[PDB]
Amino acid sequence: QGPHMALRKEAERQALAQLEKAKTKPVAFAVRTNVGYNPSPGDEVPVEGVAITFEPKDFLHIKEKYNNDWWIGRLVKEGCEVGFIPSPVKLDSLRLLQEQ
Amino acid sequence: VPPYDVVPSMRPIILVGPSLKGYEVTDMMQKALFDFLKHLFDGRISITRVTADISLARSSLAEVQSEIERIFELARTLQLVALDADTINHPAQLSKTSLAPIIVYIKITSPKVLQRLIKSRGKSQSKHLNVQIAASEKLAQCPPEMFDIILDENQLEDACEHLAEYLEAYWKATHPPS
Amino acid sequence: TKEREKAKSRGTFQKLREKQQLEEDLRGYMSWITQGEVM
Repeated sequence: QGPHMALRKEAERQALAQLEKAKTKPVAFAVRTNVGYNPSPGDEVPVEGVAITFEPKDFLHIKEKYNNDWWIGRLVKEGCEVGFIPSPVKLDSLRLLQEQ
Repeated sequence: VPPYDVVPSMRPIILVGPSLKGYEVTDMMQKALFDFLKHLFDGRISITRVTADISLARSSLAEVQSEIERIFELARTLQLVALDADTINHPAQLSKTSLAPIIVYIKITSPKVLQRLIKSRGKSQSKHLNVQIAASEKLAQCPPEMFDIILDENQLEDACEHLAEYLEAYWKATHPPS
Repeated sequence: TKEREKAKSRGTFQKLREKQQLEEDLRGYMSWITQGEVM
C-alpha cells in the first residue's frame, strides 16, 4: 500500500538511472547462451519493462553487473539496446521456484 | 551444465572448407581473401597469423592459451579479429573452446573443378589428389547451416560482396548507435 | 524447333551448361590464384 510504495517505486527509478548510465560503458565480457528465456511479470525485475530475451545459442555483450540477480548488457542484433540479463545464479533461482 | 560461457566480445573471423589446408591449392585461394579484408576494413580490424593448434583445450596448454588470451585482448578495444589458422578443417574442430569464431565456409560448388585446380599446380600437388578430396567431401558432408558465411561465387567481386556486407551487418549488430 | 527438340532431349543441353559453368568456375579458381600469388 502507501507504506510499500515509498521504497518500491524509488528503486525502479534508481535502477533505471543505472540502466541509462551503462549504455555508454565499454563492453566488459560477452557470454554464449545455452537455453532459452523470456521476461515474466514475477521475475523480480528491477525496472518492469526493460528486460531482454534470449533463445538457445544467443550472444549477450554484458556491460556491467547491476546486482547479484541481474546483469546489464545488450543483444548482438541490429538496433537492439541494453537490457536486464539474468545471472546464472538467477537462472539457478528461477528453476527451483518452479518445483517449490 | 553451465548456461553461460565466457566468449570474446568480438568474434574472430576465420575461413574454412575449401579443402584441406597445408597445400598450394587451399591456402592460395584463402590468401586472396585475406587481402580483400585487410584494406576494405583498414583501421577497424586485427588480422593475425596463427601458428599453434587451438583445438587442444603438439603444442602444450600454455603456448595455446597465451594465444587464446591474445584473442581475448583483441576483443577489448571492440574491433574485428581475423585469424590465419592453418590446421582448421572442420566445424566441430573449434566447438570445444571458449572462442566461438566466425565460420566463413568457402564453398567450391563443383568437386570436379578441384582436381582440375590440382593439375594446374604442377606435379607437386598432383601427388596429393585424393587426400584433398576427403575433407573437401567431409566439409561438404557437414550441414551448411552449422557454418556462418558461405561463399559459392567464382568471381572475386561476388564472393567479396558477401564477405564485406555480412560482417558490416554483423558490425552494426554488435555496435549500437548513440 | 523439332530439330532442337531431338538434340536437347537427347544429350546436348549438358554439353553447353557444364562447359559454361566449368569455365566460370575456372576463372573463379584462377582469380583465387592471381590475387594470391600477386598478393
